[PDB]
Amino acid sequence: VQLQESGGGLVQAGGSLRLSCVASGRTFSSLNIVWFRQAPGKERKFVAAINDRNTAYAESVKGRFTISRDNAKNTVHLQMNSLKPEDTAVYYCHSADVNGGMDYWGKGTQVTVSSH
Amino acid sequence: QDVVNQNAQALNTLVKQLSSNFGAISSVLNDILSRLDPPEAEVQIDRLIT
Amino acid sequence: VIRGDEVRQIAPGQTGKIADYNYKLPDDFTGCVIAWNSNNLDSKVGGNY
Repeated sequence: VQLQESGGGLVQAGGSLRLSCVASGRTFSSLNIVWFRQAPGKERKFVAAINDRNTAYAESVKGRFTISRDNAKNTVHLQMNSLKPEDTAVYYCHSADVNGGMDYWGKGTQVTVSSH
Repeated sequence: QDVVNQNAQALNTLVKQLSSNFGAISSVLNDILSRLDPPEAEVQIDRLIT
Repeated sequence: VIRGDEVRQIAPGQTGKIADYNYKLPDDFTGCVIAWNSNNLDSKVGGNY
């Protein structure tokens, strides 16, 4: 019925984060996830999507991530590796069902990363 | 000979009527279909059909 | 919801990006197409992308 996105804490460059998009639903395995990226005040963009059989990343996160599925929980999760200070964005996650087109858009999580 | 020529001329006119536009942009069915999109190529198709 | 420049384009038999890629309509469509402005109720100052 809805999606909530929680996480996106304060970490260091090169660290690992664990962001989960738990969905209020009962067939979210069919509702494949898409991750979207928005810069702090600049134009939006996508990140990744585990559309069941295979995956698809973006140019900024090409292969650097380990996208994961939680089909037994109907939840999605993204693994963040080789994080950079230039990826300071607000990641999203969305899924649209096959039947009766509809959106379960979330809220967003900060991707603030320090540089030194 | 008049009967034979009348029949031959009738069929010749019938075949030659296939080269007429009849108000359509083209007299060729394929040229009509391949130069216009299907939704409004139907007007030209109907002109040729009539 | 679509871009404001294709409300006239979603008509049946009309070609264009949003119609031929998202909501292509049949040639024999019988029905009413209704739309109204929603800039105030949908647009976001930060960008409703």
